[PDB]
Amino acid sequence: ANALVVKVSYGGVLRRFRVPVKANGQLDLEMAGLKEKIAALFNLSADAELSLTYSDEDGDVVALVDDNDLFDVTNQRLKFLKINVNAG
Amino acid sequence: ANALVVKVSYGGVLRRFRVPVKANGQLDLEMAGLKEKIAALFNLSADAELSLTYSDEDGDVVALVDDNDLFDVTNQRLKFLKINVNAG
Repeated sequence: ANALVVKVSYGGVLRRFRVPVKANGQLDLEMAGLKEKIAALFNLSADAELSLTYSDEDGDVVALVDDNDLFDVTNQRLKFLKINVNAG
Repeated sequence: ANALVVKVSYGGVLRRFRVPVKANGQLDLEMAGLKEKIAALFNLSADAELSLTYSDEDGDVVALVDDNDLFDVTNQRLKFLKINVNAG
């Protein structure tokens, strides 16, 4: 009955919020619902371009592009996800 | 007159349901009755390919392909069966 901890950080300020999962198994938001969620935390202009990059299990710097790779984060089995913002 | 606990897990969310046996000794469903049963739990597109892999007694990742290997799960004498989905 549990959520995934997501920690983001832009301009050297770490934040954290939680994302519920369905009974089904997929994460209960999408990129369109995520990009506007990050713009809430940082008082960012939402029209700006967002370059979101997580960390893999085995430490690469992967890119986030679609709701298909948001599916992969569940199967990746990571303890908490960490997402870097690059704007402008 | 008793059932086998099967636990499935796709997108990192565990589920569980039970499967009865006959008086005779075989499991009381088959793959076509199983594959469409898993698609009920996960709201999966049933037209997608399913690659179902159980765990052996001695811990291998065996493949499930047919109703001949579903027979073997009874004789395998496992405490509860665990079935991983790989789609796409």
